[PDB]
Amino acid sequence: FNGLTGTGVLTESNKKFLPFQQFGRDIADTTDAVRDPQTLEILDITPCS
Amino acid sequence: SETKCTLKSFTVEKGIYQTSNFRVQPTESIVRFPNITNLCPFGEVFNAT
Amino acid sequence: MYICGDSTECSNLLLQYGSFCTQLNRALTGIAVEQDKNTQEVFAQVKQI
Ligand SMILES: *[C@@H]1O[C@H](CO)[C@@H](O[C@@H]2O[C@H](CO)[C@@H](O[C@@H]3O[C@H](CO)[C@@H](O)[C@H](O)[C@@H]3O)[C@H](O)[C@H]2NC(C)=O)[C@H](O)[C@H]1NC(C)=O
Ligand SMILES: *[C@@H]1O[C@H](CO)[C@@H](O)[C@H](O)[C@H]1NC(C)=O
Repeated sequence: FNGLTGTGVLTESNKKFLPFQQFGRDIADTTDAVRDPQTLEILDITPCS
Repeated sequence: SETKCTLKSFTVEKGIYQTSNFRVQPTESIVRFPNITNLCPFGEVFNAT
Repeated sequence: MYICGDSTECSNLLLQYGSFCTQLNRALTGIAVEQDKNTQEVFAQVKQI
């Protein structure tokens, strides 16, 4: 997603991303959500394995 | 067999063993870029006089 | 998952450090079993309810 390379399952999320907010991070500074550039819906990431 | 490989032994005692992941996670790839379509100015940078 | 989360290249690189994840997992499992043993020794003195 727009250079945000990452392996993991993408699933629809219930987050409340503000319009300016784009990525969405967590405590460990690891991207756990992305706002899709095509559709403004957000998708959270769960690692596989 | 996963448990046996985790312990590096061919015999396994009785109990609970937390097993390491010897499995194949990934399936495919997805690339979602913005739709912007116009060539970048490069002839005026490299081919300029 | 902590060091080289769902990255096969990083897992292959981590395999060159030997049995380091195994040692940490063994220590943590021992600590957890010790906690269970602590609770059992403190409370399960008499086995007549
Ligand atoms: C600066 O000007 C040069 C002039 O040499 C440009 O080089 C030319 O670039 C075009 C477009 O890529 C080349 O055409 C292509 O070449 C091959 C032929 O085998 C193939 O990929 C395509 O079928 C197409 O015809 C052209 O050959 C090439 N000319 C030379 C002499 O190498 C260059 O693109 C301009 N821009 C920059 C940023 O350098
Ligand atoms: C590009 O166009 C698509 C529809 O074709 C739209 O959903 C998407 O948001 C656009 N992407 C941009 C403007 O980055």
